[PDB]
Amino acid sequence: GAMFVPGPYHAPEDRWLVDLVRGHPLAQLASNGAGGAAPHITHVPIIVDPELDGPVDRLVGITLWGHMNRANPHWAALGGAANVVATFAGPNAYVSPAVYRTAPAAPTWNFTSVQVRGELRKVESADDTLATVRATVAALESRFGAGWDMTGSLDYFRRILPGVGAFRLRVAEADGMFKLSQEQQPAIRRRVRHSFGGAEATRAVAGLMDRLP
Amino acid sequence: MFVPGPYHAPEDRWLVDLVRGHPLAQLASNGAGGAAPHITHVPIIVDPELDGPVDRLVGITLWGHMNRANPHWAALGGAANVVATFAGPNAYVSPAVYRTAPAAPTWNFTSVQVRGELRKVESADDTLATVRATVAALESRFGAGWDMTGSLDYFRRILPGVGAFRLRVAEADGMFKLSQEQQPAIRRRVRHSFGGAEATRAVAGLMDRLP
Ligand code: HEM
Ligand code: HEM
Ligand SMILES: N[C@@H](CCCNO)C(=O)O
Repeated sequence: GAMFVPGPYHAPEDRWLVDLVRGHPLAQLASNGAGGAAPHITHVPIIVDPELDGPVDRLVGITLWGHMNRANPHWAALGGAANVVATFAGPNAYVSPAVYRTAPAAPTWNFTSVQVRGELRKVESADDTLATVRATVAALESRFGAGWDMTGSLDYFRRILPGVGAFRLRVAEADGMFKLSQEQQPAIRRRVRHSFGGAEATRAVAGLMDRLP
Repeated sequence: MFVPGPYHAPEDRWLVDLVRGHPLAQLASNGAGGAAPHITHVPIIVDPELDGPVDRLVGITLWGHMNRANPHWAALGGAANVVATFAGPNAYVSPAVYRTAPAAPTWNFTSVQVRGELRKVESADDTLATVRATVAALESRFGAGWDMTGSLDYFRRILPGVGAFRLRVAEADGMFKLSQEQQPAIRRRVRHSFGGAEATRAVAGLMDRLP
């Protein structure tokens, strides 16, 4: 694959990858830099095709929707059909060997990531640009927000729309890192799960550890 | 890295503070033949031999490692121009918090992007120096007083799989997107709403520290 994920760190099910994309829509969008420059990286909001009905169990084959600032050089750098990766970063925590209570050991960092790759297609119609930002509000306000109603701002969205660079990303490949102590003996994995259960900052990691088979 | 004027850190030390607080970077390099970039989550620290306040990232060497069997290691080759992105506290901003109209939602977030040449460490001594300073820095900040002494032999036994590296920072940019574009009373309402739950207090924390 285009992402290195050791055997024990594969998600139980394809659905875990879709879940992380929905949970952490603020992706890092990467494309090659010009003439041996470092990749361009932009934090961009990205959602699953809102027109999708049926349960979404796999990212491969679906289109993702996103936007960025047109004034961002990254926008002009993407040219035409640019091959890109968007990386989505889920729950994560430092793992002290103190938690293991074993010797010898080394520390690690438990973390979740999804990398999707395919060709970014820019949206140049204002109708499709407006669809992108309205679809994003509907998906993010419901999951992360405080019941705000976009209705009073629909004209405003249109009155500020030129700055938006909207895009579509057909997922050619999807890889998921779920690094959640699978490499450890079960009694040690229990100790990490129970440690992470004891603080809010680490509880989401404990929640994924608890759903592993 | 594109950073709008209002989202610049007040001081260079904020970029250093974010790197220190958020060491699991996304290391990116160019994909061969117009392919998408390679991306690896790697632990990166400030040069542990820097004694005295580290105020600026430009001019300084970052230490990291990854898996040698990771194909990203082979694709780096020697003298690759890389970006390492550190991601700090972040929270979705509901315009319900603004109590104004009209409005659009955003996402407050912190990133540091560093760029320069990645040099691969080959030296056994420099490779073991890298994972021990990584234990020293991260266990201090994130750990529970764990003593690596009893495990140094074990470090040495697994060391051959370590691909350790040095990143000379040529460029460092920091996004501190923290509602600075909003009027003062709105920034105040946002900071207040983030104050009252753990998921968001770290963002309220940085919004406090803005002048
Ligand atoms: C619903 C959640 C939303 C989030 C999380 C969000 C996030 C972002 C981010 C991170 C950028 C900067 C990308 C870059 O650096 O290149 C951006 C740019 C932009 N967004 Fe959105 N966005 C949202 C909704 C909207 C809506 C509803 C509008 C309405 C038109 C909008 C208009 C813009 C504009 C004009 C820009 C260009 C830069 C600027 O003028 O601020 N956004 N958005
Ligand atoms: C203290 C915190 C540490 C963290 C957060 C950490 C993190 C990581 C990560 C994320 C990778 C995978 C990179 C990739 O996917 O290519 C990795 C690989 C590796 N690290 Fe570390 N590391 C730490 C300390 C150490 C220590 C002390 C050793 C001792 C020798 C070590 C040995 C390795 C080895 C051998 C690999 C190759 C991957 C493997 O064998 O699974 N690490 N490390
Ligand atoms: N994967 C290692 C952990 C050491 C730090 N990172 O590799 C191991 O279990 O040997």
